[PDB]
Amino acid sequence: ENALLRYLLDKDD
Amino acid sequence: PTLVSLLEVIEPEVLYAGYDSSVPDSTWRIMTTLNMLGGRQMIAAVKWAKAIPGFRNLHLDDQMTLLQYSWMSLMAFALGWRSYRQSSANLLCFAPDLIINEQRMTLPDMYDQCKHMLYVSSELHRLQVSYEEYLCMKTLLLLSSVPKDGLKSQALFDEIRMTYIKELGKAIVKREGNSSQNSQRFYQLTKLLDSMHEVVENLLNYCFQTFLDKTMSIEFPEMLAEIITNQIPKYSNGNIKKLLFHQ
Ligand SMILES: CC(C)[C@H](NC(=O)C(C)(F)F)[C@H](Oc1ccc2c(cnn2-c2ccc(=O)n(C)c2)c1)c1ccccc1
Repeated sequence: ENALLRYLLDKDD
Repeated sequence: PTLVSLLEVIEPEVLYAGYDSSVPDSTWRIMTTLNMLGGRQMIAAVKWAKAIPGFRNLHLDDQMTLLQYSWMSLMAFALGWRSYRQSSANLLCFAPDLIINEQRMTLPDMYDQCKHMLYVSSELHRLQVSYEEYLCMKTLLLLSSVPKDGLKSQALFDEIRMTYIKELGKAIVKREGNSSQNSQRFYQLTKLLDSMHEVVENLLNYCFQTFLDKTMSIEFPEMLAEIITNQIPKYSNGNIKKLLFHQ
């Protein structure tokens, strides 16, 4: 549903 | 390391709008450019939030929730601060290459959307808010709304929010005051934090209308389009508890 936000929180910065 | 020094080091870098000043201005052009800039600022706000001490210990769903609720308050507050630091005049400093000066404010329907953001920079200037108070306040804005049923890690959230309220108190004590002036300062600043809910309500009204009316041809980047699509049913169903310091 909120694909981009989930990706940015899940990914390693 | 002090907690506010950790909020300081994670401050996002300055983003440019990429605004070509040789080409004439228009409300539509500025609104379009600011929406694209807003998307980039939001992506930077996610990286910022993940670095706030305690935030990544919340359930991933609560991390998403808090960012979805507070995005506009974070944007408007960071804009108010940048405007307050760049000028002593009524200017919205969205980016170094895109400042809404007195001439740009005369553009059709520019003022009515700008006025709510101008309130933020006006208050920060009136209250002479310090860098340390601002940092504590901005983190508190990320923690200013929860779902009406609460969060998955509500006990942990209540502990984190309390820690940053305590941090704001510590920043206030540093401003050469006595108990009675510091009682007034904490009250004044938490009143500005409370007033951010009304500022955001007004900005979201413009935002939601501009996003839903496709005939306006106002483009929103994926990041903002996604948050707005999530937020509209939540406001529609009363799924929001706006935390207040005063009543
Ligand atoms: C976020 C959008 C949905 C909005 N657009 C609308 O709702 C509208 C007008 F299409 F309906 C947009 O909101 C902001 C808010 C802050 C912003 C930006 C761009 N950059 N900054 C920041 C952020 C952090 C920061 O530190 N600084 C220095 C600047 C866009 C907006 C609002 C009013 C007028 C134009 C655009």
